[PDB]
Amino acid sequence: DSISYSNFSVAENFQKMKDYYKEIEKLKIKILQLIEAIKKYQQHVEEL
Amino acid sequence: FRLYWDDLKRKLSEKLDSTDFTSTIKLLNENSYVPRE
Repeated sequence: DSISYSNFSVAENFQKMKDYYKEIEKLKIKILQLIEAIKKYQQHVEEL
Repeated sequence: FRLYWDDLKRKLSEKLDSTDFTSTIKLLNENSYVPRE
């Protein structure tokens, strides 16, 4: 009966952890495209 | 006969002495009633 009580709050904790992992995926995309930008940038300043 | 005040006081203590509220508070927290908007 006590685990049956605890489910109600545990579900919200797991939900928020899922949300933060979605944020981590978006920041992984951003860090990838920014690093690719910096690589082409050093190619640019090497051209200058 | 009639009943006066002190009879009602001691009778409420006698009848209220027996019952247990703990199961009912446990029953109103059952999986059949736990979210209540």
